[PDB]
Amino acid sequence: SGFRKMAFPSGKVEGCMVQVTCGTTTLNGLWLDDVVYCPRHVICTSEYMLNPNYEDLLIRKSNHNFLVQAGNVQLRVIGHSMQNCVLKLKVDTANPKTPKYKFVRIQPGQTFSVLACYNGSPSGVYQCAMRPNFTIKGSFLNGSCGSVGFNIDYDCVSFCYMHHMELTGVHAGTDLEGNFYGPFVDRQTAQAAGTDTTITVNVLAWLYAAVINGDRWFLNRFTTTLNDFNLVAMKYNYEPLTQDHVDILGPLSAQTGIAVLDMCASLKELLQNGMNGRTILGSALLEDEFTPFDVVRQCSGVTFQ
Amino acid sequence: SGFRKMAFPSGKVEGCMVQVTCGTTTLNGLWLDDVVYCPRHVICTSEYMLNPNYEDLLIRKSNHNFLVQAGNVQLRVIGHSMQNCVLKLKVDTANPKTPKYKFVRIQPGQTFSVLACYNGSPSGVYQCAMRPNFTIKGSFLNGSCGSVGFNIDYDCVSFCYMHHMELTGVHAGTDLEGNFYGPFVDRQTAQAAGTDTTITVNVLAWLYAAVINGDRWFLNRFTTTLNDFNLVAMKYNYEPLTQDHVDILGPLSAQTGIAVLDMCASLKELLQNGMNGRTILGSALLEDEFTPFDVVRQCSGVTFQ
Repeated sequence: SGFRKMAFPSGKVEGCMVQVTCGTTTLNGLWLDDVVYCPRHVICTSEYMLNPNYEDLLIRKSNHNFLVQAGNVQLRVIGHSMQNCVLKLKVDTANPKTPKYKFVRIQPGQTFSVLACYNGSPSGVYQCAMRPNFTIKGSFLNGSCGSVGFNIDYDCVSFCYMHHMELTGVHAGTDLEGNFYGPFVDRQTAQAAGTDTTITVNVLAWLYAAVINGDRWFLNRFTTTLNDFNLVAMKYNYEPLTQDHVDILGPLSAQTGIAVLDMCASLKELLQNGMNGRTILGSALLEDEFTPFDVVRQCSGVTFQ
Repeated sequence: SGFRKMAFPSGKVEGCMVQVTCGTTTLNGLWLDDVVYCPRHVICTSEYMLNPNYEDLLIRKSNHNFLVQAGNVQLRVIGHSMQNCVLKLKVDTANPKTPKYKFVRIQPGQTFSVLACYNGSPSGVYQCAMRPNFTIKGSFLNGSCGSVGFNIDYDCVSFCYMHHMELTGVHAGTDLEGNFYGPFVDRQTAQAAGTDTTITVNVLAWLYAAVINGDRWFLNRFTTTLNDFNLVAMKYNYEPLTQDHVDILGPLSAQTGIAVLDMCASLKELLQNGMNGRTILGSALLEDEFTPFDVVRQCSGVTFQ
């Protein structure tokens, strides 16, 4: 019993973090086999943080301009190239701690773990969601660039995020092929995050977790239709609900015996009348950063190795 | 910028988790050098979950009654003994992944990371606090017994908690010398958790984190004394505040320029008037599971290796 914001165990990723220095800039890189991946803006200098030409900046570098260190060992850079917004540094030694991995691009509403790092050294792990506006509400200080986000699926690490920049309180980055999430660029412009919305299917999954854990006070006997619900949801800046979402919630409906559309009726009331000073799973707000799979994993107990 | 419930990287601990089976009972153990530590109730059977005599149960066992597996490798048990509520299983192979470690007993209000495990396999990591009533509000399903709680101090893992039982929604366990936190026993009796209170010094540390991150709406120009504050705090089930707590908050007072007693005045108002539908660091409740050190670590950026 109980319900926590739970991150994936980070051991497999900790062994891939290295420090990358170019000039006076130091940040983090990801070392898989004989390639180190890091944000390309490690080659930028003040004058260039405004309007950089990365192809120009890269052609003026050579392999020995890149100091890469895995702890105390130094890695020899034997080749470099750029793929979109990441730099791929070829090194002379393959990481012997390379896990089984793949590179995946996630969708808004999906969650992952972030291993926050400074100077190549792991500092903390936490769980977050990709927001509908393609930012994450992370926790990052200067020097955290190159920290990665990941999920663990069986024995396999799915890398889905590399941190690049902070934009007025929230955080933006790329997948591991170097393509940004959202309409952001790795330079100084007037870019801001767009309007965020609440991830409705995640709120419903969390209300199911609450029932599983004994919080039942918000239930009622009413029911509703997808279209009546989506009418009220749009008013409160909630993502609309599809039939696909209903099916995804199937397992949780089965385990609690409460139909999805029954639960939607409870959500509709919570949105119109409020919490009334009561809490749900220790929160006074409706929580939207747990997916249906997160709830199943924590309320049924899947492991990895 | 940003503020998250951040756990320690778990890699160093993942390499010490093993599976321990005795009879039909399987749970988790901690393998450091050539000793496996696990809850002693792994030797109990139904008839004994009520009123067990553990010395009797242990004398009727031999080394080959204990199946210990580190992944796929099996470990040979060459000796066993009991220290308070833990079992120490001597095995024929020293764990080569044994980190630098020590065994510490924590105080209520202190936080640590939990590596939740099933069948010896790590499943998730999360941060929690030891409550003033000596329970933790964890997330554990059947089979999680033997999962450990820890902090990382420099290069050194401080083990502080081993999970033993669930008591009506909350969780109870021992230090690694086998002594329970709180007045609990590892048998079936009528034991319940006592009344919990809110950890005041932690709430103040969190309000400082909020200011550091730009949430200032709750501040005011008033001030107060320790005794006036503690008078109102007792009314709301808050732990009283000592001069020691004030000193601990020193660094955060220095960084924000807001005196502790100034901040206490803001807390006093929040307790008497409420949140008024506004949030602090994304919460509509006063959060008490971040220590002053947690805030410094996240808002200044200490790493480990």
